[PDB]
Amino acid sequence: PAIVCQSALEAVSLIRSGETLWTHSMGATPKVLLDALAKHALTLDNITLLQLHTEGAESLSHPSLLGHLRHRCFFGGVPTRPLLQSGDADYVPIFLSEVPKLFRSGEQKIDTAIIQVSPPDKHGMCSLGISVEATLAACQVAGKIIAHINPQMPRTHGDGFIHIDRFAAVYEQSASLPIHSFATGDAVSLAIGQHVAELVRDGDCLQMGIGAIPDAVLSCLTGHKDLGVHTELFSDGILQLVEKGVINNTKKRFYPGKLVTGFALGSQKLYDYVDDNPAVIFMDIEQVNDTSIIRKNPNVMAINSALQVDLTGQVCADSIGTKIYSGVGGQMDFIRGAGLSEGGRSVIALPSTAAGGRISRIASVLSPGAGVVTTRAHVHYIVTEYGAANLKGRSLRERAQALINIAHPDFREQLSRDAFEVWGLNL
Amino acid sequence: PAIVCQSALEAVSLIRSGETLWTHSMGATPKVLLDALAKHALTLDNITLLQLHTEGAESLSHPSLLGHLRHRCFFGGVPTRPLLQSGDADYVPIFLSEVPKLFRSGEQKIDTAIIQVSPPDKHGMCSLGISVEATLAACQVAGKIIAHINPQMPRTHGDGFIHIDRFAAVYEQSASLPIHSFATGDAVSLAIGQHVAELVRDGDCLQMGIGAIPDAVLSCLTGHKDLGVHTELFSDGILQLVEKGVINNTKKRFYPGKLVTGFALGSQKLYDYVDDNPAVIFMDIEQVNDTSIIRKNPNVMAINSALQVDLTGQVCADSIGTKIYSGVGGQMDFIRGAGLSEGGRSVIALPSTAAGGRISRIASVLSPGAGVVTTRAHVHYIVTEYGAANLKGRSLRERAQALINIAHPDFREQLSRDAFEVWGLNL
Ligand SMILES: *SCCNC(=O)CCNC(=O)[C@H](O)C(C)(C)COP(=O)(O)OP(=O)(O)OC[C@H]1O[C@@H](n2cnc3c(N)ncnc32)[C@H](O)[C@@H]1OP(=O)(O)O
Ligand SMILES: *SCCNC(=O)CCNC(=O)[C@H](O)C(C)(C)COP(=O)(O)OP(=O)(O)OC[C@H]1O[C@@H](n2cnc3c(N)ncnc32)[C@H](O)[C@@H]1OP(=O)(O)O
Repeated sequence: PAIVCQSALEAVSLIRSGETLWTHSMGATPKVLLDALAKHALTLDNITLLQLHTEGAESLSHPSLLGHLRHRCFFGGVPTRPLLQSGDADYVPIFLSEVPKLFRSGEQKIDTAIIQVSPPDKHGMCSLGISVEATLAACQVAGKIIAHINPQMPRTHGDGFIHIDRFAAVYEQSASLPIHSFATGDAVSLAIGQHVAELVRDGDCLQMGIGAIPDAVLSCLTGHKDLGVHTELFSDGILQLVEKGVINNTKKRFYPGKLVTGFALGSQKLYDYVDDNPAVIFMDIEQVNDTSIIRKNPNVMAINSALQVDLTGQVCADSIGTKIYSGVGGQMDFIRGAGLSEGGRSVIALPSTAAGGRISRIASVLSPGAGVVTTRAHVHYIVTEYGAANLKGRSLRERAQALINIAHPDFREQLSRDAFEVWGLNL
Repeated sequence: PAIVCQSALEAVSLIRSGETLWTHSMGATPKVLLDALAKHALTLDNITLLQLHTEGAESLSHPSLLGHLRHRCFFGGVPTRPLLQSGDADYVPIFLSEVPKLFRSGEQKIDTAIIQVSPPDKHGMCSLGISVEATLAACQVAGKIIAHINPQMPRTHGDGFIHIDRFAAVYEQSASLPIHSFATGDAVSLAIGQHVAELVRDGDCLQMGIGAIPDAVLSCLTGHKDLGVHTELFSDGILQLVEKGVINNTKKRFYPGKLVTGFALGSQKLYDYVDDNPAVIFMDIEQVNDTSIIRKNPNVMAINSALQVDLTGQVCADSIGTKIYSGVGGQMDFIRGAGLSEGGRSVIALPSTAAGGRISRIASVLSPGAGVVTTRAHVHYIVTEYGAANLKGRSLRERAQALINIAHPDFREQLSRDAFEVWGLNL
């Protein structure tokens, strides 16, 4: 009983004022529909849009939407950062795995979910494609669903399936999926990649993010074997190790033989690989990012990044001071699960500096109001282009000492000073 | 094959220089043995003593031990704070549940464990008594064990049992157990107790700490029923609700009908109640403080405290700035498990002020270097003598607004100002 709209605007029309909306996130962001909402919303007001990291939705961040629509972010992105920092949008800190629960528990109502799916099959089944994340949970509690049928959306295996009769409206058109290739090789990335690579043992169950660092790391694993994959997301980097036989998920205990993630992002080759591939399972973040599940696999290797780290090991990765940059996500859950896993190891990899090399990512103390995503007690390894530091079980003076050893040499002196002047530690 | 020493000094004598020692913590701190070590250690050197919160061991913090023994704290206490702040002792941040793993994984070696147990029974079995915590794990990997047999130590049920042949030395004498009655009723405590009490539903599975706040809360639960108990520790407060029938552990799924904790601390009546009591189970912190286990019980109610909270919800509870006050402990694991539990709720209860009322516990931003124990994403409820604030799913401006509403009115104006000047939020 879904209405087959002839235009995106016709589909978005059902949205009424004051409604709380949810949008498919990541590579699945319904750009086609969100652009139509960029106009339709002009006639509405009090529209709240819940979301995670979004791609190609900068049309909804145009000043003309101020007063009609407001973004409510569980994770910031390129089109929302300026709005968050300018106080025009709202940032709600929350573990990614907790998002599905917030919806299902009814704590956060959702009037309508905007999503992008693959065309319905003989059974009328569609797929959430490259992004299952928390949209599946949103579609469960959503008052109504507005779907955009895109023949380009791959039919991913796992929990991304949903029946077309659960849709109030439907608009079909082939559109491009954001390939996202903003990454780029670098001298520092290679260095960090090499260091991390030495911590990776054969049969390890990987978990990583996107970027130069992750890629550099993956490029140094072409010699390992029987590696597994249980991550929040994956890109082309992984695809290459799979075709090399390096990855086979043979040593995992939870869904062995198959790759598991909450979503994917990368080139068309990747989307082609995950498309209707029995070996790739896109699972609901409430599970994939559940420490209780992650710990089930032995030798988990969790590799994440950060924005700022203090001489004590407190990790900040969702913001720079009081200005929100991204979000909590799920690096913490993976870092803990990694510690609970048999022989598991975690690693926080980041460049020793930033802003061109004038700012040290390893500061003596976190900037006033810095959002702590991962705490002292959580941290295991921290790597930089200058080496690795193991803080597990190490005291404050031991941690500070090891950290300043991987910090850029242009800041060693300062860091060492504040080690005693600020923390009162004598190395 | 244990050696029956005739004096505490004779037992401690086996300890040799350069050894890494572990001591029973909390109410089980082997004062009798530790006082003998206060002297014997004078002839040794390079002695490291790993520990948690200790009681009555201030003799080991005497300047005369500097150079011979050094404290390595996983959690600070009264006799160690001055040493930590003065850089004479070491503080190792770590989740309490992770301590057993650090020992078992062999990451942290232990040459000898000093412990206090109940006399051996017909089967030669002794009990770790009121403190199981991580000592059980320490006794597992310890090179040798030096036990103090105390007829006053209650024979607790659970995992505190150990055979006397696992001891290298043994000294027996009846000694007093620290009753710990430092708590004291207050106007603010009562207020906070009342507010928290309203969040507690019947059949809730409680988890709390010691102090005026917890007691005030317990005194307001004399009207509830079918309450359960799965906590890090408990005191006289709980004992009173048990004899009132209010607590019966009938609604728990993990060890129903029985009280569960890692340790106990309170008057002789309490130690008398737990003594050989089938209904009270002292379990290993690796389990009791395991979020994977805590979440198994529905309607978990986790009530903890804090030292400083920022307008965003970041919780600091192990220190004041860069000076370590206590430790990470296990409030985070309980707060998360509480969120994962069906209908579970957590609450961070603390006085709106401190230092006589000149310092606001709710600061616009955490003090430079403040140890974050519980993060933004973790927090659910925060209560003060002025009410409660729900941050779950709330944005930064919503959180700041709610927080300043329970902050002492003498700081509302300042807090509200920095809400825009520091965080750039407009309420
Ligand atoms: S499902 C997976 C989602 N994520 C998680 O679960 C955990 C959260 N992680 C993240 O958001 C990203 O992994 C972080 C920690 C941001 C690292 O990612 P990026 O690699 O994409 O970001 P950059 O390091 O390249 O930084 C972007 C800009 O900000 C500046 N900058 C970095 N660090 C600092 C510090 N400490 N102080 C001031 N500025 C800092 C850089 O200049 C950088 O510049 P651009 O021009 O924007 O590229
Ligand atoms: S196994 C369970 C143990 N705990 C955990 O797992 C979690 C960690 N928490 C704790 O150890 C305690 O719950 C904390 C958070 C310390 C609160 O406990 P206390 O109630 O015992 O401590 P007080 O609140 O009474 O504080 C002690 C002294 O320090 C001053 N003070 C408190 N807060 C501040 C701030 N924000 N700024 C400056 N000073 C502050 C008080 O004046 C207080 O005075 P005393 O005379 O020492 O009592």
